[PDB]
Amino acid sequence: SQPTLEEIRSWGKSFDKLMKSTAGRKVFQNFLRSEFSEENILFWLACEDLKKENSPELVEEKARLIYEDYISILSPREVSLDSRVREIVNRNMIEPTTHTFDEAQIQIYTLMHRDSYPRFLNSQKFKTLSRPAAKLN
Ligand SMILES: [Cl-]
Ligand SMILES: [Cl-]
Ligand SMILES: [Cl-]
Ligand code: NA
Repeated sequence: SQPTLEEIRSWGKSFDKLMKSTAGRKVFQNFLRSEFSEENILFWLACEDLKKENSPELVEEKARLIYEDYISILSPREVSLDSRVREIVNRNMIEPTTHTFDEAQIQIYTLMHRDSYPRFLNSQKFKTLSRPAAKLN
């Protein structure tokens, strides 16, 4: 696949536009990987996926894995959460729901929005992706 130039430039109008695009998420995730922070978007995507789950048994099964992969010391590299949010998530993990990670997910979305997103816009990758093609005639 390959996104149109219109789609690309839309990512630069708002983070929302970027995050709502299947293509925009991947390029953004590639940029985050280059920045050693791709765990931020992967955690965020895992939380969105968890929200789709209706069965409480599977909510718990998937939630335990999200905690292990992104929040616990077991994680290869955990997302950055303050102690207030960590304590809330810990308590929510006793009987997981689809909203167990809401506080952490928001904190991480705000992080990507304010820290890594401006740098993605200023990146050579985005600046090059944003260049038109020649119109031959
Ligand atoms: Cl924005
Ligand atoms: Cl903890
Ligand atoms: Cl969010
Ligand atoms: Na549910």
